Amino acid sequence: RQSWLPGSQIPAHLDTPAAQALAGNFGFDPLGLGKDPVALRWYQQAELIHCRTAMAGVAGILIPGLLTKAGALNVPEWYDAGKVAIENSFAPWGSLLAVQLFLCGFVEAKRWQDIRKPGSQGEPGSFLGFEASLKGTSELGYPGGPFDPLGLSKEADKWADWKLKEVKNGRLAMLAFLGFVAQKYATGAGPVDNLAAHLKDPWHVNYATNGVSLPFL
Amino acid sequence: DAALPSWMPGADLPGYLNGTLPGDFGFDPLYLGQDPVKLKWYAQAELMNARFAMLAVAGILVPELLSNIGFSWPGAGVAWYDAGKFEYFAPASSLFGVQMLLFAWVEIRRYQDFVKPGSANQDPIFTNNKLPDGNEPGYPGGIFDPFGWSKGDIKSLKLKEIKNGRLAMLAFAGFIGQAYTTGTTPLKNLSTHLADPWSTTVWQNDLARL
Amino acid sequence: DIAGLTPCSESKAYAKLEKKELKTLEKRLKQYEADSAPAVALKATMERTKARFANYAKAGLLCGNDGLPHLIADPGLALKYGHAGEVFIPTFGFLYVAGYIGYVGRQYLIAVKGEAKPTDKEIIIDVPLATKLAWQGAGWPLAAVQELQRGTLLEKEENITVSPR
Amino acid sequence: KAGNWLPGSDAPAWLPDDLPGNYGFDPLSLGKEPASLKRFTESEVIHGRWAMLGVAGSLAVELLGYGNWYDAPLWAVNGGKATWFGIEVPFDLNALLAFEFVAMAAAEGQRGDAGGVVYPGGAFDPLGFAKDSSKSGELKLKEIKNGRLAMVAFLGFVAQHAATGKGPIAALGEHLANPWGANFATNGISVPFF
Ligand code: CLA
Ligand code: CLA
Ligand code: CLA
Ligand code: CLA
Ligand SMILES: CC1=C[C@H](O)CC(C)(C)[C@H]1/C=C/C(C)=C/C=C/C(C)=C/C=C/C=C(C)/C=C/C=C(C)/C=C/C1=C(C)C[C@H](O)CC1(C)C
Ligand SMILES: CC1=C[C@H](O)CC(C)(C)[C@H]1/C=C/C(C)=C/C=C/C(C)=C/C=C/C=C(C)/C=C/C=C(C)/C=C/C1=C(C)C[C@H](O)CC1(C)C
Ligand SMILES: CC1=C(/C=C/C(C)=C/C=C/C(C)=C\C=C\C=C(C)\C=C\C=C(C)\C=C\C2=C(C)C[C@H](O)CC2(C)C)C(C)(C)CCC1
Repeated sequence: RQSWLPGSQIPAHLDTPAAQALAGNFGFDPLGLGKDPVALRWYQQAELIHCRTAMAGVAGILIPGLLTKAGALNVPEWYDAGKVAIENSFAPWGSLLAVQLFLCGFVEAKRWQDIRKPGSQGEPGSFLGFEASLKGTSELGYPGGPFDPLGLSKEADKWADWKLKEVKNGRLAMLAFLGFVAQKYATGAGPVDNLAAHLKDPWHVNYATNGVSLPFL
Repeated sequence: DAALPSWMPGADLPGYLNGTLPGDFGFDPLYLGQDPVKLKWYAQAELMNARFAMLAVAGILVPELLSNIGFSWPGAGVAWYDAGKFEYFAPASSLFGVQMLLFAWVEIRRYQDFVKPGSANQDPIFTNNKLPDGNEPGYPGGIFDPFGWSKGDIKSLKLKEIKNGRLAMLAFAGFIGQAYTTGTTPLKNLSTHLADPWSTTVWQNDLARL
Repeated sequence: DIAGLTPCSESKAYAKLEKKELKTLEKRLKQYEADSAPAVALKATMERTKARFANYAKAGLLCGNDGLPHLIADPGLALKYGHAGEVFIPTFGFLYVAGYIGYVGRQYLIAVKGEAKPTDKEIIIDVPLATKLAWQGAGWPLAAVQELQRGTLLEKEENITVSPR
Repeated sequence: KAGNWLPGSDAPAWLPDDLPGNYGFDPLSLGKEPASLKRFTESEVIHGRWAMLGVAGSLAVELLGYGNWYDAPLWAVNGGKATWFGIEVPFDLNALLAFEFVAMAAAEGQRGDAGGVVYPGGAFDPLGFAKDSSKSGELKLKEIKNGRLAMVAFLGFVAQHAATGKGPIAALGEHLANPWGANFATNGISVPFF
């Protein structure tokens, strides 16, 4: 049993067979927010969505940023790409955000109804015949059909491993984006610039010398 | 856990490496091959990486070896890392697209035979042409072995293949390292080291840049 | 700007008040030495006054005809003219700390209510349980929303005593 | 079955063997339910017929010297009159949308009221090329295959136009003149790094 703190008392709500089936269960819940099974299920869905969104965003920030350091690309910084993209664009940010909110609200409402009732999106005669593929699998937050075209989820032997690689990576991405914000408010440069500046001199270029993270020193 | 050759005489090797795969020496300190499916995938990955590295090392060393002698041809003084920005009959983008389509076809066929052995031995156009029934993933044979070299000691030849592949993989890694540090072609580095090996080592060369 | 007020960085009465405060402090300082404790204390007070006036003007506060800062409590005006730091953010900050305290106290009462003598625990505070609940109360809004959604936050009408009407 | 899309793979059990153009291609399991398979089958046949008409029209209009498929409705963007085979048409964009809407609504309503019929016959087959049901299965396979090829061709038309700017006939001549120098890899948007 892997634990987030060797020797600490793992909470009872995270030791049940239902909670142990979740990917990345390390018994980490000091505030006890997952004591309620319904709340735990809802938070599991929230964590999965956060993991996938953070992975996509951090990838979209790191890969183009790393390619910009070399001569492969010329993508601006993540904190300035919005203005540059909206300058030579066909629509203002408000109209684009409205269209985005409508398109995202439709799929988010369908996902919400599936969370409230699993497999309820497969109601016949409701989505032009595509409702048959809108039914998720036996595990909430892991649907098939149009999603997962390669069919890598059909093999159970690697399934338990695959989920472990999705949550963990996602958690790392969730921290990465957080760092991307903090560094932006502490150095004023991009993440690749901060990485290069730290690699040039780690004993003097870190958060202990930025003058913000340690105001008492 | 047997009399098979080991990478450390006397060490307690893991039990999942029983000598079935070629070149098994019980070398796995990180235990990356604990999962049988992961080990099955890593075997094919090692074979493919080894063969591509062998072709790469041969294609890096042969032009430089022929360039140092009287043999001459269009691309002679160009280094292996400088061959990309060379003037060819077609642009690099077109060649990249053509090779991506061709490699997509052969790689999907290889993957199909990997997930189902013997399911891709039949030629789609010519129904008469086919590979022999007895086959294993990563070892096609048939038209790929027209000389029938596999009819002899397949174990010894497989051991030779995996050993040469590992050596070529390390050689390609060394090519990248030498090109990034010395900034010169590998045979020139070999000649420089052979001129005076006592004063031309990795420690001396790297200390001169510190 | 809002309500006919002017920014404190441009108000003449604001600068006049700053000059008046510095003038009375300097007048009091004129009777002491130059390297004594009252002189250093008065100089520190003067520097604090200058820093306070500069910080209030830098914050973008609106000053009235009296030269004193005026707060904006309307969320629309505060979010539209950059005044959310006056009454909005401190509102949510107080709500978080107040709900924190209330949730921790409620959890302690519910925890000690199932013991042999709850009144004894009410007069003699169980420090380990109180400390554990105080640390676990950081997620009070999420826990409170979950308790409200499950129906365990409130008590039924049949279990609460009432007067004979 | 018509064949195997992936050699060595097993055909899905939800695809009937007598279905025209059944190559066993369904990795996403979209037609798993029988009710969805019927609608998708009719939709695929209708899409193939419309795509065949569209590709034939685009090829004919660009081969006859009357512009490409993209510049056809440009007359109603800057002021002009539509011309069919070099003959002027006095119908403006406003009268075209109304007549097309009424005609298409009536025809599609009549077609949909039959309960999703894919092969009506009778008035739609005056020559009687599919009178016997024995040869009907073979011709249906040709129809679905030509329709799939036309759908792929129309997608290629749109993609190549959005990538280069020229029409399908102009793109074919350029590729025939310089195959290595003119392809999808040299447009500048398909491959970003190169
Ligand atoms: C096929 C393996 C191989 C071989 C034969 C060589 C050979 C050589 N390297 Mg090299 N190298 C290698 C791998 C290899 N390297 C790898 C994997 C890296 C990391 C990326 C490097 C990084 C490197 C640098 C930075 C430098 C060299 C340099 C050199 C040259 C002389 C100094 C030296 O030996 O440094 C020491 C080499 C090593 C510490 C590599 C470790 C030993 C490898 C793994 C071989 C294992 C030995 C094995 C029993 C095989 C023996 C040889 C066999 C063919 C008979 C020399 C000709 C120097 C040079 O370029 O000269 C100007 C130089 O500065 N190498
Ligand atoms: C506690 C009681 C309270 C009171 C008395 C007010 C009073 C006021 N609010 Mg308000 N508001 C409140 C709570 C309150 N608010 C809360 C809890 C929120 C958070 C949801 C908001 C968020 C809010 C916004 C975003 C805005 C106001 C605005 C206003 C002013 C005019 C609009 C109005 O009267 O309709 C009642 C307010 C609402 C129903 C909220 C929606 C805003 C309505 C639709 C009007 C907005 C249209 C336009 C901006 C009107 C001004 C036109 C022109 C002068 C620019 C007005 C003095 C508007 C304003 O003057 O901006 C500076 C403004 O846009 N409020
Ligand atoms: C567990 C502590 C607790 C909690 C959760 C509440 C909660 C509540 N009280 Mg209450 N109250 C408390 C203690 C508490 N009170 C105490 C100790 C007193 C005696 C001074 C009162 C006297 C009181 C009155 C007279 C009224 C309320 C009212 C209310 C309700 C309106 C919100 C409010 O804050 O009013 C204001 C509450 C206060 C001003 C007193 C709060 C005292 C402190 C901040 C609570 C800390 C308690 C304890 C020391 C901390 C736990 C320690 C533990 C971990 C060991 C609300 C549900 C109102 C009501 O009837 O509902 C509509 C009302 O009229 N309370
Ligand atoms: C929208 C047109 C369309 C429709 C409705 C169908 C429907 C069907 N096809 Mg078919 N097919 C099509 C186009 C279409 N196809 C094209 C263009 C090709 C050539 C590549 C094929 C080739 C093909 C083969 C080889 C086979 C089928 C088969 C089938 C049947 C199996 C059920 C199924 O797979 O789910 C239903 C399918 C759908 C509901 C289509 C979903 C549409 C998705 C979203 C398209 C995604 C593509 C993407 C958007 C491309 C645009 C790029 C973007 C950036 C703009 C089914 C009735 C199998 C069969 O048994 O034949 C009877 C089979 O063997 N199809
Ligand atoms: C568990 C627990 C429980 C216990 O009891 C207690 C405690 C301790 C409290 C805990 C913990 C918690 C935590 C840590 C949390 C965190 C989270 C996060 C961070 C998220 C993020 C998350 C994040 C996310 C999603 C993100 C995303 C991102 C994105 C999209 C991006 C985008 C973009 C791009 C691309 C580029 C451009 O240019 C810009 C932009 C537009 C910007
Ligand atoms: C099967 C499946 C299932 C599994 O499971 C999965 C997946 C993979 C998803 C799948 C696949 C899918 C696909 C491929 C799809 C596609 C489709 C298409 C392409 C369509 C088109 C389609 C197309 C179409 C109709 C088209 C049409 C066209 C037209 C009309 C045209 C017209 C015209 C012309 C004449 C010319 C002029 O100048 C203009 C106009 C007037 C404009
Ligand atoms: C979770 C919690 C506690 C429970 C608290 C409960 C049960 C609260 C219930 C409240 C109920 C039933 C109704 C509340 C209605 C609230 C209303 C009508 C207030 C609306 C707000 C308005 C009109 C505007 C406010 C303002 C905004 C947002 C920003 C600025 O403040 C300025 C201003 C005034 C405009 C327990 C158990 C004591 C434990 C501990 C914390």
